[PDB]
Amino acid sequence: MKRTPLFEKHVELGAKMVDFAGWEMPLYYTSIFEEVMAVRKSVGMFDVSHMGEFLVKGPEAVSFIDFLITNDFSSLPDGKAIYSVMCNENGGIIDDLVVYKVSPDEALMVVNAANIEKDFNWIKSHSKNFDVEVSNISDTTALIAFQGPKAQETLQELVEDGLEEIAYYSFRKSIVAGVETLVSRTGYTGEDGFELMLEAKNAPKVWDALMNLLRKIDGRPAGLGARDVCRLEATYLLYGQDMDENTNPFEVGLSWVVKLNKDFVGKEALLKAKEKVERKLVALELSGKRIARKGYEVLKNGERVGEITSGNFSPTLGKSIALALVSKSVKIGDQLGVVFPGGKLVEALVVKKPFYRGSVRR
Ligand SMILES: Nc1nc2c(c(=O)[nH]1)N[C@@H](CNc1ccc(C(=O)N[C@@H](CCC(=O)O)C(=O)O)cc1)CN2
Repeated sequence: MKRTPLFEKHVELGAKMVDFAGWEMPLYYTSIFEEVMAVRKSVGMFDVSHMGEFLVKGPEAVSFIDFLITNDFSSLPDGKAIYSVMCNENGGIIDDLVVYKVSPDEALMVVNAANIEKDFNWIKSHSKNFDVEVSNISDTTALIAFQGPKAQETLQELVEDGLEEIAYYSFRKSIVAGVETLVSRTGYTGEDGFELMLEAKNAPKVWDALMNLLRKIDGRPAGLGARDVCRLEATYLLYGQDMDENTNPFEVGLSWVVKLNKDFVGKEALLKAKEKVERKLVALELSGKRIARKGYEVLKNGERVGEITSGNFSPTLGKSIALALVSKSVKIGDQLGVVFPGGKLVEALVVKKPFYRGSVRR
């Protein structure tokens, strides 16, 4: 498996490893529940260096990104980031990501681990008519997510500039524990928090410095297990599970990141699509302690209406929760059925999204 520059720290911390997207990563250190609670109560530090970072440099950096992503990057001002999706010619979703508008001549794209290759190949094969140079800097870049309601007050004493001045989905180059670091007020938890992008070689010392602070305010380093529970609770999508090239943004509740008034790949296909939105992604709350897995059929009074995309147990709500891609006719309040292995039916209630929202801003 692949190992991030923090692998050794995770091993010395006694974490249980799991194979995620080809990477040897920590599922949890102590326990998934405990780590989710650190995120929900104080702060949870995540090693997310398995994700990829692409660099776009050149006079037409803005318009290139604007051509590739569904969201409006052309209007973003320096130091602003934007969550978006990338579609193919048919409106299918290649990946979801975050792009940073450093300046008119430079942007940073951060994508999902399992899609680094596919994304980079797709991005590079579309640079031809743009005055830009695209490069993958993943191999030497690390990324750390410091999430939690106490994240800011805790991280601050190691950062040279005022964190308070960084607005939600905004970033700024700064020094953290003595090293050049891009600090953005972003996250995948639904709580307030930050993401620290830095040179892989400096990851160990930044992580060690931060760990010293965590023990002091009762925080915890957190694994992918907690990362998955927190994002599902926050109701953020997971590419490959809740969406893929066989779903368009409209079917998975991401219409808001699609601006049809500008030009981009998949635009024409999306115009037609939005006129016929037949599927939707709904939030379910199941009876029992069993966890639904992707692919389980979802029924309504005996008739199939879709399938599970993501499942997990929410300690915050104390319920088995899940996301499901179902027919347009499914409504909030419906009593559905999830078929578990062996035809075992499990009741589920369609509830309003998102399941939970913490201290995350804006
Ligand atoms: N760097 C960064 N980049 C990433 C991820 C990350 O983990 N951090 N993970 C993948 C993308 N997944 C998401 C999904 C949702 C959000 C998110 O934050 N959503 C808010 C956005 C609000 C807004 O833009 O105003 C919401 O309410 O829907 C962030 C990353 C790929 N790139």
